[PDB]
Amino acid sequence: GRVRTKTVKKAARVIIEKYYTRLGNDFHTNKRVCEEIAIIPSKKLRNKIAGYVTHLMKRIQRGPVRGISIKLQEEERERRD
Amino acid sequence: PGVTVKDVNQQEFVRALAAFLKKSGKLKVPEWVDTVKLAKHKELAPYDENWFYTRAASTARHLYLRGGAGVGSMTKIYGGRQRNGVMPSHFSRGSKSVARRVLQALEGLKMVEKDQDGGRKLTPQGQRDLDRIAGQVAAANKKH
Amino acid sequence: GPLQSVQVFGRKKTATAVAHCKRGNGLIKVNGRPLEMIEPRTLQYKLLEPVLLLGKERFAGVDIRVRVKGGGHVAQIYAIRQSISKALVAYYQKYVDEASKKEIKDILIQYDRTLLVADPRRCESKKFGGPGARARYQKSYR
Amino acid sequence: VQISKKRKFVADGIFKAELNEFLTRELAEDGYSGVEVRVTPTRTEIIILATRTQNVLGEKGRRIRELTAVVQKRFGFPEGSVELYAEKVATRGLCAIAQAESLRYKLLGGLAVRRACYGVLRFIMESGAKGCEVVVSGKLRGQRAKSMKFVDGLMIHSGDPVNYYVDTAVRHVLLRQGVLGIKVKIMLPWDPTGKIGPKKPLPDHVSIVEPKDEILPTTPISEQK
Amino acid sequence: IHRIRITLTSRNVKSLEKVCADLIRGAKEKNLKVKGPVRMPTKTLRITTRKTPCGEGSKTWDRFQMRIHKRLIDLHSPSEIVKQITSISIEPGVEVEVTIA
Amino acid sequence: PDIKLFGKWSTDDVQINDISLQDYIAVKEKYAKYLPHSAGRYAAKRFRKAQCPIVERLTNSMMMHGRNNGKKLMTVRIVKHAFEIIHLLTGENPLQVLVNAIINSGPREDSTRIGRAGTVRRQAVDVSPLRRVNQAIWLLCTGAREAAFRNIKTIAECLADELINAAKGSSNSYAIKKKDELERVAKSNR
Amino acid sequence: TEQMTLRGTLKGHNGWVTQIATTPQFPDMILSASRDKTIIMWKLTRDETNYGIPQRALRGHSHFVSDVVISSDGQFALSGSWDGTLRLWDLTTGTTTRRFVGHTKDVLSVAFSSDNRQIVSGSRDKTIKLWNTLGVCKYTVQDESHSEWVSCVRFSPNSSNPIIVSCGWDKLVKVWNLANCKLKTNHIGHTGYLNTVTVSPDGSLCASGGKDGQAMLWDLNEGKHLYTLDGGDIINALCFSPNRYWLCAATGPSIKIWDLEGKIIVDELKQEVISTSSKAEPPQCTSLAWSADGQTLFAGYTDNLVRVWQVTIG
RNA sequence: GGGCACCACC
RNA sequence: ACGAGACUCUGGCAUGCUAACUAGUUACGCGACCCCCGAGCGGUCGGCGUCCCCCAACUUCUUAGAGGGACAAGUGGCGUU
Ligand SMILES: [Mg+2]
Ligand SMILES: [Mg+2]
Ligand SMILES: [Mg+2]
Ligand SMILES: [Mg+2]
Ligand SMILES: [Mg+2]
Ligand SMILES: [Mg+2]
Ligand SMILES: [Mg+2]
Ligand SMILES: [Mg+2]
Ligand SMILES: [Mg+2]
Repeated sequence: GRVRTKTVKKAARVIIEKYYTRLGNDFHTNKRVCEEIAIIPSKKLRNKIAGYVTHLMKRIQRGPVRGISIKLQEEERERRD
Repeated sequence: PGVTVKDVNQQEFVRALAAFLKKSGKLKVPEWVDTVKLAKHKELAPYDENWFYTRAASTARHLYLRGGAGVGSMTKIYGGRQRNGVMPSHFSRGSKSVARRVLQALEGLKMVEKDQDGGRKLTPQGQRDLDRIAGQVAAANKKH
Repeated sequence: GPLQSVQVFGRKKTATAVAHCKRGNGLIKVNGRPLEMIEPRTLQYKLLEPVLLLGKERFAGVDIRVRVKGGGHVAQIYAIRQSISKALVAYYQKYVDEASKKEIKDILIQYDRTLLVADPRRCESKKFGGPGARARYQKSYR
Repeated sequence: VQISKKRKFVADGIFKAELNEFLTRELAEDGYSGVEVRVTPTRTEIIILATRTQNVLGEKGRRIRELTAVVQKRFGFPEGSVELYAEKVATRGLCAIAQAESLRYKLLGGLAVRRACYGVLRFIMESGAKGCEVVVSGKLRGQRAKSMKFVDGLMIHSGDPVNYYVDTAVRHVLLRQGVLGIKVKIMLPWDPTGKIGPKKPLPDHVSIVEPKDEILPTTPISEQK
Repeated sequence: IHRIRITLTSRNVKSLEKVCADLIRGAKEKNLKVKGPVRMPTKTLRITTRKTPCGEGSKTWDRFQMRIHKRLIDLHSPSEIVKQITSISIEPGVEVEVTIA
Repeated sequence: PDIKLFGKWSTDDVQINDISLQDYIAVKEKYAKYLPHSAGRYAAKRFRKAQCPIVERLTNSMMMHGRNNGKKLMTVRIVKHAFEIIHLLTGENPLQVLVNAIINSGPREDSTRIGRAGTVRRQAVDVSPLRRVNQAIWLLCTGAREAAFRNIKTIAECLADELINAAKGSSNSYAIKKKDELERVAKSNR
Repeated sequence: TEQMTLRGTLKGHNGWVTQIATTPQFPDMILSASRDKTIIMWKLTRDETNYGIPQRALRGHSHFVSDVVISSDGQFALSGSWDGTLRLWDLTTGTTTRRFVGHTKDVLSVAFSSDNRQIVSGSRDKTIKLWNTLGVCKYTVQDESHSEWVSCVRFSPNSSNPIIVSCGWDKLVKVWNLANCKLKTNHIGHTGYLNTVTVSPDGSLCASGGKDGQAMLWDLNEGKHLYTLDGGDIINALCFSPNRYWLCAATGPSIKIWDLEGKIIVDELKQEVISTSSKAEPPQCTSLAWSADGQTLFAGYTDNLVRVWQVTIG
């Protein structure tokens, strides 16, 4: 199984909330940003967090996600609505 | 186009070298060759009665490939598995008095000499003889 | 005549064979002995496979000498094959064009991937309570 | 002649273990915490860590002057190579050995088990620990033995962080009707310095920094300096 | 001018490498010739025992392990400078031996 | 270049007459090798052993019983001698004989058991092609093994006789008898 | 009135093509860096089957190769990687002649001087270092170069005072004076991190771009904001035509050409025919280069391919 | 009535 | 919140870094033997020099430190998508 524990998911969601501008669809750039901003004492945990951040960014680009909400996204939806 | 020992097949080389040593007739053979077995893990005496020449040829070839071997090294080379009744098998070494006499007999032919560090090695005459035998083996293999 | 040579290694479970390949006429030897004198001769074709697949023409400009150590007989043979193949590929990469290297690599990889990529399998540790890694001692009731 | 490195290291470990056991038995009453041996070709120095150094030193330094004697007599290395020092522990509440000894001597004086255990737990928590656990096992009341457990705060059990985040101590106390056993576990706090806690954090604790305020750009401005 | 060998033996690698780096830096600050540090193969002592103090239960075993690490440094220099650089080197847990070959 | 097993048996002329088993017998051009010894990882994933050449599968299945485990060089030698004997006896490519023997030996309908430890009752079911190949190889190896035991006759000769009889379809072989009995029981369990 | 038509494709890499370098001395060879830790020298045949084939692979980098640049005489090559080291290769034998060490993070950009005597490098260490040929870091800048990563550093090929221009992820474009290495100009116009900065052959105009998608043109000699051209999603590469007075921007799916005199789009380059693959994102355009002839554009993509676009005049 | 396990089976 | 995961040791990759006569490779000298029909820029050598006055370079192979590397990341399906 490859289910992610709540630690990785919570860290990824908080990182996406705080630093949505700096992230993208590239795993390696994401894993380079994560060590810059966050303190992960493990390399495998940092890789897991970056790999979930990339998946979540792709899902956000496709459409709204049930969880986190970006300030820019909220302001844009205000103009949409 | 010079043949060396490593070029030819080793088993045919041993056979030819043993035949050469037997035909030379200057090798010294112990009196008890017909009443002894070659190790304590063997059950019977060797089938070939002219086994001393074969063992001498094998010893000379080994000293050619890896020089400086003593009696203990030769004893370890020819050791094998020992089955002991209803107990598990174990590694067992050869007889020292056969290896020592083979080395002494080869030294009597001026083919083996004492090594400075310890043990025995080959003389230039022994190396020349082995290379000639290898050339003969290669020629016989190619012609037929 | 510049001195151009490459040393490349190949591996099996514990066996390692290092092949030195330089400019030459077509000599290929293992521990000083010819390829046809390596034992066991049951697996001789496994040792001649790269030459048969590529032909003597591609080996006709290089001399290759292999030194083997460790493992068993079969592992050493499988290490020698990989060392020969990788040494030839690395020589062609440096001192010939990239197209020839691509051709040789494709031909070798199609036949068998272990000619260029090593096998990671190694022995597993024994665990107490049984003869080996997985097997356990015979249990009894009553 | 000389001995091999394996034997040398095993001998050093055995010497340290025996020295620690002897010092424990001798100075349990004084809140003995630990021993630290620093080997120098000139002299081998021994630092004794205990809650109070006045009892270890004795009057005019008699008692310590006795100890450095018997050590020299015991292990046999020459005179003048021995020198003992007493240093008080930085924080006595974060040491499980000292707390186990304190609980043992409170019980030995006749205090109630529950009161002493709760007092030790409160002192440990007030010292700044993440959490603590105290287990007392034996014939607390009656012929049937039982076990009392007092826990507070956080506590980790499995993994590698237990090695450097948890301090454990096991002690025995002989009361009129038999032996009671004391177990004390203390979970150290995270300290960036290595003074009163582990330097490295827990593996699964991720601290994401809060982004700084950025001025929204409106018009392209070129500044030359 | 002597060929002097420094052998460092330790149980943990962090302190051992710190001491080796300190010695190398100190020596090279005096414009000396240093070889190494060359690392010997690590030694692993193993003791396998039964957990139970008695002979009851499942046969479970503890596998205790100790690791010993060894470094070598070569210096072409007189004795006095070597002792100068060595005096600082005293570290808890590292055994330093200086010999003149 | 042309790749021939053991240097003398070609694979271009061999053809498989069963459409169902074409995808599970590997004897053709991309599966042509010099020796039945590759040290490959075919058991790592399901269905991957259908890509293993069939001669190597016979070699793997010939390393029984426990007194012969892991002795794959002796097994390769046995297969080589058996192929030589088959070519001498029949006069055709022994690879074709092996393919025909495997085609004929594989059971087509089996019976699955529903058994309370003593009594057993069964129902007829179909057999997948991969299991057909597996069971054919197992039957051939078992027949040769039982023929060679306590008899002055080389294991290679017994293997050659078993393969020739199975390819011929004759009932003198162990595999044909076993297949016939399994299919008879399956027919009676319909 | 010119149409750019796709001529061919070069396939030798196994990763994203990151940079493309050309040289006027040897029109028949190209140099491409990639994410497979290899720099491929392409020999151009202009044949039927293949427009070009790989000739030699330069492999000494343990990590990704970010930037590659050829020397003036087209005999040596320079490269930066994510392993924190710079490499100087001899193109004749394909062997590393020099190694530059001193960066503690990934080296994102590297640039040669106009005389091939000065080397500059920007790192994720928020540091700009200046080296010589021998490999000695002559001057490092910790004078508040950038609060974030340094994306691109370039030299100005102008007869006037030598200038180095850099862009940061801190949304700033900084201009430094050579031979004294002091901060001369700051440009604050972008909304988001910057990726590339380029200099016109005259040495007067510079172009900056990033995530915001607007290519901003600034004046180098005077130090003022000149123009802003809107583009696609993210600006990956910006290049100037040596002889045509054009600006070519590399957007993700497509490539845009702007005429700086008319501020009008000249052409947009993109192609995909398969309808099934429309769900997946088209490969991004990472790198961009002009041949010194001036008629062929080389664009490196995420698809591990290098595409050549030929100008057709009408 | 479900879930799991070669210290269960196939 | 504990447990599970995370964590520690271990096994696989690095012709990239660090550096080694208590590890080696290659090359060059000396020597032994073979081929005088091809005697050679020839073959074999676990035979001796090449660090220690001066007489070779270099870590592929061996050791062990620091770092990289894998995250279900890419594509196609099936899923509440
Ligand atoms: Mg033996
Ligand atoms: Mg027996
Ligand atoms: Mg095993
Ligand atoms: Mg076993
Ligand atoms: Mg936990
Ligand atoms: Mg766990
Ligand atoms: Mg028989
Ligand atoms: Mg069963
Ligand atoms: Mg190495």
